[PDB]
Amino acid sequence: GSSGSSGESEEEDKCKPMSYEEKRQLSLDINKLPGEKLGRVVHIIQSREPSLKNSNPDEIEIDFETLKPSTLRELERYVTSCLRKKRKPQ
Repeated sequence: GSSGSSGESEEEDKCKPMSYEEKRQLSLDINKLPGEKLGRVVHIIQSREPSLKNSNPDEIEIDFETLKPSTLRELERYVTSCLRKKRKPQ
């Protein structure tokens, strides 16, 4: 309006790039998932690919080579929060 301002850290950290090693490491942890938990991985790509949101989970190949860095960061969270977690209960 008559005034405005910026400086929010959201825009500068939207999604960092993903190296070949990141994409490969993510594949290893994905390969450790049980069948009933692996079919949830494909749904993460549908959350980024509207072009894949009407395809079968068994007809969607995971091409780290065509997918966006942001997609991989979401997938990485799923595995790292499945195989591990951050809680210190009492």
